[PDB]
Amino acid sequence: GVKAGDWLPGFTPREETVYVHGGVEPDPLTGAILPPIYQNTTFVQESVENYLSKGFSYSRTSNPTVLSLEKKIAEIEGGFGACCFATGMAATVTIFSAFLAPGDHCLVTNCSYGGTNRCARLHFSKYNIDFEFIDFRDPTNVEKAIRPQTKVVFSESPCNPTLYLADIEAISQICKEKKVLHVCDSTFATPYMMRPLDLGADIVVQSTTKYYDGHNCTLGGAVISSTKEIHDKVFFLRNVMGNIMSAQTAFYTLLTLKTLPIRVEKQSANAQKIAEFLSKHHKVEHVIYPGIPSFPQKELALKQHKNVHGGMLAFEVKGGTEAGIRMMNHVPRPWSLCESLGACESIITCPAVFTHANMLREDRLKVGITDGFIRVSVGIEDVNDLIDGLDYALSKA
Amino acid sequence: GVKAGDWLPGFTPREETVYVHGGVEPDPLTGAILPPIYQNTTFVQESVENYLSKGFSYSRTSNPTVLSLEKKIAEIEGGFGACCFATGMAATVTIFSAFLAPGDHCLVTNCSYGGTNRCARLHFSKYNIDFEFIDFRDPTNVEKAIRPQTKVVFSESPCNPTLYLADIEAISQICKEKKVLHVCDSTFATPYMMRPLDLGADIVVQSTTKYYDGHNCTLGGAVISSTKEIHDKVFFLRNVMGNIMSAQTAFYTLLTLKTLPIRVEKQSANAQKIAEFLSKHHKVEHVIYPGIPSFPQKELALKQHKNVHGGMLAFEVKGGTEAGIRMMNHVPRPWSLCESLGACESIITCPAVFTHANMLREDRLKVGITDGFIRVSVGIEDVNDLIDGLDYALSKA
Amino acid sequence: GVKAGDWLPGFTPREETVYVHGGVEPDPLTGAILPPIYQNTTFVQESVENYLSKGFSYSRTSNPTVLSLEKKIAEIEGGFGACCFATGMAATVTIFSAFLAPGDHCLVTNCSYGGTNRCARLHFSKYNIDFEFIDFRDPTNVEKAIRPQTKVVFSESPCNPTLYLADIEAISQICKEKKVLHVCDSTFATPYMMRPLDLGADIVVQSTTKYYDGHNCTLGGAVISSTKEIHDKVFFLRNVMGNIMSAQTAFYTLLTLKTLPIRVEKQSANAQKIAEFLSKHHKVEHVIYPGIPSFPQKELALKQHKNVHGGMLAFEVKGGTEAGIRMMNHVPRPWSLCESLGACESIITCPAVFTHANMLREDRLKVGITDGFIRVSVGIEDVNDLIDGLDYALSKA
Amino acid sequence: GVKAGDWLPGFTPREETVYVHGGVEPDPLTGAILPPIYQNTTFVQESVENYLSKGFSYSRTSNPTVLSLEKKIAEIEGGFGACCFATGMAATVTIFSAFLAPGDHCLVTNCSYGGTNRCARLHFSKYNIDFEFIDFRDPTNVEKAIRPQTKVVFSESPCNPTLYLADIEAISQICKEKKVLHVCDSTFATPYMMRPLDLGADIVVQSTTKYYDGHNCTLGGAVISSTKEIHDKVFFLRNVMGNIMSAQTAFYTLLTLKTLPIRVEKQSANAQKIAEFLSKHHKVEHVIYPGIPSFPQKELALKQHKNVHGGMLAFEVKGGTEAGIRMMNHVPRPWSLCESLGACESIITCPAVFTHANMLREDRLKVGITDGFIRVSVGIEDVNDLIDGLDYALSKA
Ligand SMILES: *Cc1c(COP(=O)(O)O)cnc(C)c1O
Ligand SMILES: *Cc1c(COP(=O)(O)O)cnc(C)c1O
Ligand SMILES: *Cc1c(COP(=O)(O)O)cnc(C)c1O
Ligand SMILES: *Cc1c(COP(=O)(O)O)cnc(C)c1O
Repeated sequence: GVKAGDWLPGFTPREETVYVHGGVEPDPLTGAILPPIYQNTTFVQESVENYLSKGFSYSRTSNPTVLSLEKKIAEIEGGFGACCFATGMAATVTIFSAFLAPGDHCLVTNCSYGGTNRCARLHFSKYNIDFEFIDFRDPTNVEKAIRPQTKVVFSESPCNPTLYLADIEAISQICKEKKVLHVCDSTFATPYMMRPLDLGADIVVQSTTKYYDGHNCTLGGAVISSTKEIHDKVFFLRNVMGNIMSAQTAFYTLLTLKTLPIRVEKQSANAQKIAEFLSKHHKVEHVIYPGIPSFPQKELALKQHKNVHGGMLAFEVKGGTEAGIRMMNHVPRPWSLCESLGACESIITCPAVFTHANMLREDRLKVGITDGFIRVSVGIEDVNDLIDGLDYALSKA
Repeated sequence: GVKAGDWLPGFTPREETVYVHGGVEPDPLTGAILPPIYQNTTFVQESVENYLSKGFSYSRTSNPTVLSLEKKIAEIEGGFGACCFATGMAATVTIFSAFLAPGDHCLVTNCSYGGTNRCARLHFSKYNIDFEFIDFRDPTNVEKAIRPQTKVVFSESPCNPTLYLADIEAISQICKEKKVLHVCDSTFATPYMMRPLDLGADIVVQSTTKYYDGHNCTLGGAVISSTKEIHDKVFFLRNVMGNIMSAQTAFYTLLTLKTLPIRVEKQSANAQKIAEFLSKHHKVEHVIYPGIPSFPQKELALKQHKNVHGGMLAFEVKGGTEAGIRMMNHVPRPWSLCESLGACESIITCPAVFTHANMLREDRLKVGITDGFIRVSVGIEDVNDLIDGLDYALSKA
Repeated sequence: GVKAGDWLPGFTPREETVYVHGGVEPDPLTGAILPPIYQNTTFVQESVENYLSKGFSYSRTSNPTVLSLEKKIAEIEGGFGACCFATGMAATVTIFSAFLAPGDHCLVTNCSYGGTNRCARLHFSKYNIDFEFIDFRDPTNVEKAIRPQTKVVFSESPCNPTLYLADIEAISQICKEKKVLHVCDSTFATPYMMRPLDLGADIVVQSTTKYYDGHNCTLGGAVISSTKEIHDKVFFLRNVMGNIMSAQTAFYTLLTLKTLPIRVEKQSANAQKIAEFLSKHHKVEHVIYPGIPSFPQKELALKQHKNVHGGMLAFEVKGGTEAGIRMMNHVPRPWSLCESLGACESIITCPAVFTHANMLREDRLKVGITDGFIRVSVGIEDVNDLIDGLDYALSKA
Repeated sequence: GVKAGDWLPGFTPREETVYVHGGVEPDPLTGAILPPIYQNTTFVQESVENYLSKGFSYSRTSNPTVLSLEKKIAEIEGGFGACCFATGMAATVTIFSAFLAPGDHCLVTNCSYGGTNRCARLHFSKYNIDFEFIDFRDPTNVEKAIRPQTKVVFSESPCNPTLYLADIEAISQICKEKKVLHVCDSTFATPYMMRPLDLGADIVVQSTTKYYDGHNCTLGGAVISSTKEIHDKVFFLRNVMGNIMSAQTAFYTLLTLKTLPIRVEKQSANAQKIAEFLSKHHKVEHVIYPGIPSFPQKELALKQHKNVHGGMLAFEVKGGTEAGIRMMNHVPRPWSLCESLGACESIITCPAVFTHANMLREDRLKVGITDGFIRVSVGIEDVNDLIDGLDYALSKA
């Protein structure tokens, strides 16, 4: 006896259906196909007794539009619950705030996002928290590096900007047996390519700014928790630290998430062809893309990546920094010379003076951010226009 | 001598690149990759002499965000210029307002969009303007129906909701020879499948609400003009009618247009599979989709449609109206029972009681909207969820 | 037995309370103190039978956020119902579209808003509608000018930009006995100063752009109807012409209307002091403000204006157009040299080359838009900064 | 030699002018009177050399709309610079994060905002930071409580919800002599009533949610710094914490700040009248408002408060908790029973079960939140509707 507005009972909706409809039904009051934007601070209570009977009191704590996005994200990432934040850094900082105390040790990937690296080194370390930056490419490095004071292992795959991979399943099995919390930043992957919670991760952190949005429109962060206990701690501390996502940002992201599968398919198809083109180019030294046959962690990429190998690639121009700068300054439209990634608009970044400018050169070269190192975020433009643009820039390099 | 931020001189961006970047450059003041939202009524003038030296005065006349979208839409549709409106109906009535006067004749497709039919019959006819509703499937019907008083031939392809095609190139040749304005409503097609301006149409009307948006988010209309003289007349009357698009709507549509190609490709692939499924179902009498062999105008569809056959399909359920209603009442999620189309969310409607209810039964049967006729807007959900839903709904009909 | 969330029975809330709370209760679903933004095209229906059971189908026809604003505006203006439009011109054009047909005569104030004047002359007159521009300052002029074909009398008070007044009560009594529709554009007045529906007007038209908004934020129009019959005709034709206000604009205006009383009180207090200052200035020829004792229609102003005499004033600089241009070019911040009015930001406009540039000089001088004629919209800045700015500009004139 | 669009050199705009125009000029590109909304994550760079030549790179670090609001807030509060945050709690925790380390001591008012109390006690205390809660009504309590480890003295005036005053000038003198940072939360005051930076405070924290917004529309926080050195530390850590305000929130707050003076004047006039009414009501035990003679700190209120005594008042209903609850349950419209304050909409709350429920009864009585204690946020409705509502509610207590 299923009528209009009901799902078929005992059917799990397929992946793409969840991206379109996840966590959202038509507005009960009006039938509005999209959830209305609760651009609203406070919620009126029926009485003192029925406090929070309608589930809302204050937008810093929870907001109906934000909760809709959180339900969708929790379904897509395969988690118990999600908390949405003003930014990805807010999401990351909340993890470090909640699960680390003075005396605690934290293993972080040495090729973590520059922001995650700095907020560990230049802030949370002042609370006598020891962050140790190690190579996550070999899971035994993680297992051997775990101390009695280790509370959190913070993986990132692919890594910003070197695109190093971490065996999330193998690291998760090590963290389970050692009773350590495994947090994974899968911003570069998206849940369409890799869901760390499916591979035994305790917590996933997303910069929704990048691919979730994918339109260079909004800042956003998400923490997706494997358990209620972890979710409740994140939720409690988000309310205290006042870094929740806004209703308007949640509305934008609810809209953009709908097309993430078709966007990432197109970006990844463009990225494959661009990586192949760059790998044949006589003025390109190295190309890094998980999808080209020369990728050093090809076997882990093939085990861990579903559907695609992503929109992110990196390469090095022959002739060091000078050639890198010449190319960068001569990369024409439709390319954009700027920070960020994961957008419909193709972006070319130089991580040395943009994103990892606060890292010492000796340290930048140690991790793999080399002299002429270019990070590329592939958009959904015609791939021939993108290759034309790179070919011109490389000719001028 | 071309640096970053410049297009290569003498090169034209390819189709998908125009959807991403068309009519938009980074903000000259800040470098903002997206153009800022000019949520702003009035513009300060440097002096009385330098009035409109910066190109803006009042947002009813023109707004920078709206102009950015208009430049993109003009590039995508292949027109001299575009004017953006609050709705597709606003765009349509501005055409009727500008180009028709008492004693003038207007030929309109008899299977026009319901609202277009009504704004003609129930409003503009009171100004002694003669609207004649004819079958556009045979171009010689148009040639033979044109009078000395005929100012506008108003085609729609595919037609709402019967999906009849009009030979835009043949009708354009007739209209040029008789020196009549050929206006084409290509809302159902999108410029990704068919650009009427490329086929000799003088004006294109779009409901940007449908596919341009494709997220059920905003109302909008566009008029794309072949010439400066037509564009200037539409621009002038828009300022008078006060039916310009808002900056916020234009920003939304600037974002959603970027993914129109990948959305329409996905919707069209789903539609092909759904049309094939319905064509073999014993409770389905007829299926209308330009991409299946049973389509009456397959020759014109193959000549006129680029890339895809679109996200719109129709079918007739056996057992007439009662069966149609029983089916509609039992169409489960992820289907939405509502008006509108072209969205990521799959939509199903019975045009007899929703959109074409003001047309008496005798005439709605005469045009092609039969008793059990269903209009289907295919979204980007997993096609197996959409087919399973239609299959269950059909079991109750 | 009144609980929290209920009004006291048999109590009419006072004026300022209606500006804050009019047409809006907490969201039934969540208790959200502000109504959520229905940024949404279409509404899902329960079944074919319960079509429109939740009151919404398509946002071009009606939207929940727009309906909330319409309820507030109808209460504030003292009307049966209100329809909100994309712009004030859209509201005006819809009145002319609905209530005028070929052969019909329409009496308009010769000092009507430039846009209203042009849309009558340069558009609707092509439908063989006769617009006669007469002096509305004497109500007997209106009574004597009424022909057998007169369907609409279109008053404006105060007039843009000359601030001439029309006796709305006297014109209403003439229109009732002659069976003619009385439409009043009270944009310049606001319902806080003058409600034409209270003075027997059949229809009020508002540019909500000006004072309703009062922040230079949004474009908007409102038609407030005295009867259901008139409201239903406006509503029907708004849906056909697709010129409805957007949910986002309605949300902005719901927010800004809350402070209209305190804004207009402050603007009017500043305007009184500025008008007094200008009336004493040795380089100012004439000052027009309904609140200064020299105002030619002082007696009608005192009868017709409640609370205030408005934020709009006008003056003429001695030395003709050259002195007018010198002053205009030397008016410093916090003044803004631009079009529009009614905003928190003080605006100075020259109607000759800004707003009435399409009117012949001989015609501009005939109506009272003289050589050195300045229109002033007074904001809520410190009046001493505004006077300082004018005094400097006048010194340079 | 000053033309239109320029401030007169050597003149400072007066108070109300700064609220309207502060930190904002017409858009240099278009002349847009309001600054456009930079709904935009990343900013394109001209070259590698000219990195940040246009002042922006990534919206987590800085955004043009947010910077415009920060310049306005810095001017209004009389600070070197301001940083804007997602919430007031984000602003508060950024102060604690930046200026406290393990072994450091922090003096906080014992009648602080509930959330501020909890973020100290239940989070930052885990970093071995000693928070001591003392009575700020006597400045010698602060002087005697300061240790060699004291880095921050965190005052709040008026205090939430008891409306106790702190002598900001006296506490500032003590803090300067002991070289301790004086941070003042003046959310309840607004800069229209009290600017702590003028009284020697090193940092001001604002919940812009409350009075800056005043429309129950947006969440927001501001940190206004006395010096560049303090500002740079707050700016740096905001980028790390990822708790910056969104461009859309900043646009809303840029608009609402314009009317703060006229809003607060109206709210304060209503509050005075409500406080006087409650002070004579037989069912009211105590009334707390700085503007009535019974206010314990009337001497400090007259010295410290400019223009008004604010929109916040408190009272104790006779018959303890039961009576308080019966009253709250029967407070009619236009009152709203909810959390938050400072809005156009009058708000009433029992802080025992809403805001200060996590504080055990023994301590909440010790600080001043008595059994029948009611916090009242007075809006801009007609005062007779607000008094009639309180009168009815009191009849049921
Ligand atoms: C961008 C990014 C972040 C930080 O997210 P924001 O939204 O920029 O604060 C964290 N991790 C990775 C991998 C990122 O790319
Ligand atoms: C929807 C539609 C219109 C009208 O557009 P609105 O945005 O709804 O006003 C016109 N033509 C066609 C073919 C449509 O589908
Ligand atoms: C501005 C104005 C209008 C037109 O309204 P818009 O919102 O600008 O379309 C009409 N009448 C008067 C008196 C006006 O001032
Ligand atoms: C509300 C409030 C805060 C916290 O601000 P949010 O915007 O709610 O995070 C801090 N201090 C005071 C005095 C407040 O009233």
